[PDB]
Amino acid sequence: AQIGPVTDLHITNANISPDGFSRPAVLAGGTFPGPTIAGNTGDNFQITVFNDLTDPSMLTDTSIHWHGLFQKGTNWADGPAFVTQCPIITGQSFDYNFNVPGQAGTFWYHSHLSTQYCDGLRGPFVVYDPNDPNASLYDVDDDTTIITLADWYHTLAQQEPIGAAITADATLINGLGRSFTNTTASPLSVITVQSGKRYRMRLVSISCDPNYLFSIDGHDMTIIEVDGVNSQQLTVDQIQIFAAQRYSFVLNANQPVGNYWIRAQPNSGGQGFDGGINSAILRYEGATVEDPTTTAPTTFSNPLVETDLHPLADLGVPGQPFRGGADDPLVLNLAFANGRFSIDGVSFVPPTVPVLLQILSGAQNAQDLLPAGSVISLPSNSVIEVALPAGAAGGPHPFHLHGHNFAVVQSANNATPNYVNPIWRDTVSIGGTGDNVTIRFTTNNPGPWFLHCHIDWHLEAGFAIVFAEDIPDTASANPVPQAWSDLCPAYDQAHNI
Ligand SMILES: *[C@@H]1O[C@H](CO)[C@@H](O[C@@H]2O[C@H](CO)[C@@H](O)[C@H](O)[C@H]2NC(C)=O)[C@H](O)[C@H]1NC(C)=O
Ligand SMILES: *[C@@H]1O[C@H](CO)[C@@H](O[C@@H]2O[C@H](CO)[C@@H](O)[C@H](O)[C@H]2NC(C)=O)[C@H](O)[C@H]1NC(C)=O
Ligand SMILES: [Cu+2]
Ligand SMILES: [Cu+2]
Ligand SMILES: [Cu+2]
Ligand SMILES: [Cu+2]
Repeated sequence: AQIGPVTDLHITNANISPDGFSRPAVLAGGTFPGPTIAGNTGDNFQITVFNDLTDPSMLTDTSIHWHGLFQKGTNWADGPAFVTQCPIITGQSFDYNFNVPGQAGTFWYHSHLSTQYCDGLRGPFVVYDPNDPNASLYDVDDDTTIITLADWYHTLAQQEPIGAAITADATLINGLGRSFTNTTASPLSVITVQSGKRYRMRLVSISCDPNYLFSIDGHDMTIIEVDGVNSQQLTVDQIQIFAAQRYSFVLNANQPVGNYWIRAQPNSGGQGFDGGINSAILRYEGATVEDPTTTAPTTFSNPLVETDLHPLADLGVPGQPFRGGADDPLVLNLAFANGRFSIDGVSFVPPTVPVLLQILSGAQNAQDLLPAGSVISLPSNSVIEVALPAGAAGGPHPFHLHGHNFAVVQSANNATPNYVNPIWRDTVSIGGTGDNVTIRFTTNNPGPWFLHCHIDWHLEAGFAIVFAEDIPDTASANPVPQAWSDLCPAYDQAHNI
């Protein structure tokens, strides 16, 4: 069952074996992935998170972010550790009490402390629309139509050795899949459909790192939502999905009753499908209980290309139709060297005092805010443009902005900008060497909003900045509850800070 919009959520340690290999984990709701948190557009969510963690090898503190939810007036509930809060300590709980006006779509939640989400604290978050403009395109949309794609590691996140390459050991689809090495025939996930019906499949990348080439043998996929934003229908036969992105697609159960492979090929780790790695099963009701015998094509006919997506609504693009045609046009220098990432020459290292608390205590320019050089002010009620030219090692980097979605004025692998009708989304691949992926948004949400690469290993290695949006109005806009004010004193006492 789905939980929410008002629910407790306990964070625990447990052993799991999603690929047949047992290791300890950090879990929400006792499962990997965590349970789906759900409600309707405009609802009040009150997620009371109970930190019951005891194993220090995966950190006993925690903090949870609600990815893609704008948190307008509730910046204190956003979750990134040392940006909007101090972590919750073990044996304590905290009510993330917020509303979701004006949003409906497919989201997710995850730890936002260190690399802890990799250790298991990740799950879907769905905001349904009772009046969805896409409702007539499908028959079924429920917990059985959510498809999560996850990387899974045998080595614990905190225990990944400094200086060795990090790759995953299994792809997990709906929490199950097989290991790339020492492969055993552990159970695969089954997604069940009925011949003749149409399904809103909600595809969620909960990845810590790889992008996936997602397909379903014999089928095609009609995209209707991108990172929470309704799209015009776009039919594809493969989706390259980067860390933290979401798509809804209509699956028409229009093939013969049978079994079909579901494929999710990561860009690192095991290549191919030998032994059933990188695989799940689409099973029609009435099919034999057996593995598919289908194959992929050598070449996909209609892969997703980001510039083909367009909003369902008339969203346009703010600003003027040329580079730099914004009130605050920025170009970030994104670099990597010697194990650390940097933005405009500064590698992100989380501060002792969360950025929001520094602002509430009266620090009112961004040059005043710690970490020095990592916090950039944005003016209120202004069009912002951010060019994110690629080239830094470890790409392609999926950049994500908290508090906002954005127009993707320029996409990967295509030098032509689109000032007319590009898709809006919240996580975008910045592409390859020489690219100039560029985003635009308007500043109508006071507070400090993290901008970072969503490859968690890269965030940990410093690939982030904070946009302190409308510093002057942050305090008035974001009244804080006592429990939030209590977090940093409790954390600092527990840690002798
Ligand atoms: C990406 O686009 C930005 C603009 O959105 C380019 O920024 C210009 O950079 C040159 C130096 O390279 C400056 O003289 C300009 O002031 C910048 N802004 C403009 C023209 O609006 C940037 O060069 C582009 N980067 C790449 C790699 O293509
Ligand atoms: C590269 O990106 C551009 C801009 O998004 C794409 O150009 C659009 O193409 C559509 C479809 O033919 C036209 O309706 C638009 O008028 C174009 N807009 C602009 C600003 O040129 C282009 O299709 C993309 N290239 C590829 C190969 O997909
Ligand atoms: Cu996220
Ligand atoms: Cu986010
Ligand atoms: Cu990255
Ligand atoms: Cu983040």
